Amino acid sequence: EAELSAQIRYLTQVATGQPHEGSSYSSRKDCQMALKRVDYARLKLSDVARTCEQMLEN
Amino acid sequence: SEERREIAEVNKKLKQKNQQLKQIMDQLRNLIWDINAMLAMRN
Repeated sequence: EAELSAQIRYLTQVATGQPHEGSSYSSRKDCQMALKRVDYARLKLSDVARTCEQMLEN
Repeated sequence: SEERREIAEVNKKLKQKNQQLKQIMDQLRNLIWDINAMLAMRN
């Protein structure tokens, strides 16, 4: 009973009844952009690799 | 007399090799152009 009563008092000092409109969306978009930029790079590199591979072989 | 005959193959082969290099070069330059354009405005 001691612990629950203390917890209720703590909630009575931290409650305000508003939705708290912070968030973390922008940095997550930026990081996703960077990952797909790296993927583009990896695709083009593989293509160059295969054309050089086929020229070296005759 | 046969020298001409033999020379031609090396010219054609070399020309073919040059053509192949052209495809690789235009491809690499397009890749670098794309990465420049995409990276220029990441800010």
